[PDB]
Amino acid sequence: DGPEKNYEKTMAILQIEAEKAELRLKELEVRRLMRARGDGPWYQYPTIDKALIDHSPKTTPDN
Amino acid sequence: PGIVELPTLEDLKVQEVKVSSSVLKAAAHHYGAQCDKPNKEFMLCRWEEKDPRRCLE
Repeated sequence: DGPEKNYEKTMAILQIEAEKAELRLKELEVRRLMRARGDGPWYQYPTIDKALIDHSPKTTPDN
Repeated sequence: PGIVELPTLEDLKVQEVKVSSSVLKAAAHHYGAQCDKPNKEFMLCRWEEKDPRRCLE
């Protein structure tokens, strides 16, 4: 076929590869910060829910 | 961190009821039935404030 097919197809391939490569490099940076400061959606380790607490008056008044 | 506030011994000095257990329990029903409002005020204060020093009066 014509060389315009190979040229346009390849540069589109290069464009796809660039975004794929850029996203992986950004991924290591996103995942690094998440596991450090932990204010993001994932990596959230489980914590005890605030619903199990019995807030009804107890036998000892101060408790 | 810091001093813990404790009420002084002066206002702490309070006439303590000088009766035994049997006399208290024998008339407990009538004692609870008649003079009860000041008890309820102190009882509520102890459960709400959760701080004994707030309701000593």
